Amino acid sequence: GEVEISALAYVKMCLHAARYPHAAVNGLFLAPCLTDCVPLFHSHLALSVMLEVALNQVDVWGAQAGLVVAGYYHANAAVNDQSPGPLALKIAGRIAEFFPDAVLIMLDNQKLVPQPRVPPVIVLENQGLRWVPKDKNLVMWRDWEESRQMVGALLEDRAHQHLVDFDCHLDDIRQDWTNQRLNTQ
Amino acid sequence: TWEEMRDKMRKWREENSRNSEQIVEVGEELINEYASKLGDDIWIIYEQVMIAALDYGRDDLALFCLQELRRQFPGSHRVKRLTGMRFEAMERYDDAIQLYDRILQEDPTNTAARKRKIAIRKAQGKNVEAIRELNEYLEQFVGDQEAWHELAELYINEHDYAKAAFCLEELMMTNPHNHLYCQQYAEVKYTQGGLENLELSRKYFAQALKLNNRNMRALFGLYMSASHIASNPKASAKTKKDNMKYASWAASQINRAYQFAGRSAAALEHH
Repeated sequence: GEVEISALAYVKMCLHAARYPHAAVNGLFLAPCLTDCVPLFHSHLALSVMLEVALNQVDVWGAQAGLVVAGYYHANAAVNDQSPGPLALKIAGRIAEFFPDAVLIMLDNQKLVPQPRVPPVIVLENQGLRWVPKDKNLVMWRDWEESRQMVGALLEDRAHQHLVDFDCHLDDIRQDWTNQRLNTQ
Repeated sequence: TWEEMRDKMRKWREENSRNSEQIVEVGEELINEYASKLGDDIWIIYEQVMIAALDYGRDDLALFCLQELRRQFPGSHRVKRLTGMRFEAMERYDDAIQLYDRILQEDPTNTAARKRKIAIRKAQGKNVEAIRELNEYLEQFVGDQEAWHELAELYINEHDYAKAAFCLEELMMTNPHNHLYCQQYAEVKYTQGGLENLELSRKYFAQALKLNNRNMRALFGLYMSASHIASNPKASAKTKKDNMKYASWAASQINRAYQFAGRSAAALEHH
């Protein structure tokens, strides 16, 4: 069915990919409507042990905030490639085990700094063990125009260098991977 | 010569600034209105402006600085570096590979150039070629530890965990007291999976932790490896009971890490 991507989720995802340009990055979307976003890793994404730890932390953090893990985003390092590799499909498929309607979002991290006219994203849905792109009419945006401009202005203010993902948190566990300085509001 | 401008360019170079906007703004003003006065600093400033122009999207200015530098220092390694940077910024990846290839023909162990070729191959989606090229290099320069680490990471990206584990064994054998290589070796063996790999992973996570008691990745890995071992039916009751002990030891160490972290973070927010 339809999925509404919130401003906060889209911005933090873009800020993640922009803090680590030219790297693959991934993350999770949460929903009670994709309302929030947990940036995951920017290196060695295909190793499973810290991903396992991250999935559990966000699950119980979500469960206490009345949220469920509802999606996964992934930006490929290859610049012409917006198609999900086996890692993206594996993780997204596992997430759909606990949430059948989960979405897999491929992010074009090449179309970020000049924010394009149309969202630089492909949204895929689970269709019996295969992931297939959603009809574009089924993907809705809470003020797409406003989400465009805030990413531009916040990147201009180097705000992405204050963005914390789980990799950063592992380096120093005092760092907040919920990014509670969501001063974008 | 406006001293305010020439000295600002000095401290920006010395402090490795990232303010490409201001560096282009002052530097371009210096090239066009005060070149007669810059004296000895002219060529560094030309190079400084070119780099910042590339990142700020002033390719007209970058090309001018590049052409002038090429004229003053023909054949130089540093102009080649700038030429390669420009090709990369324009996504002229093939031209970039050609440039980095003849640097490495003059210096097979050049680390910067090899590192640039690897980034380009990832941008190109040619990780497989990158793996073949790193292998050819390591057959002739087996002592290059950083190149072994680059290859390890390439194999992980390609999900070839046994080959990555092999590369990390070279790094552990040459750096037996480096906690990071033990920790990454353990993550790779954990990902390969199975009880035997999981027992191995627990042990190297324990070695990384003993090598550096503050490696959070090692602590979590020890907990996660030990907990899976303790729930695996194949394991002995001796191995299971021993790993249940490892896991709630790890769990309480994890429990304590977050409290010390959380108390430290509140002394930080209270200035």
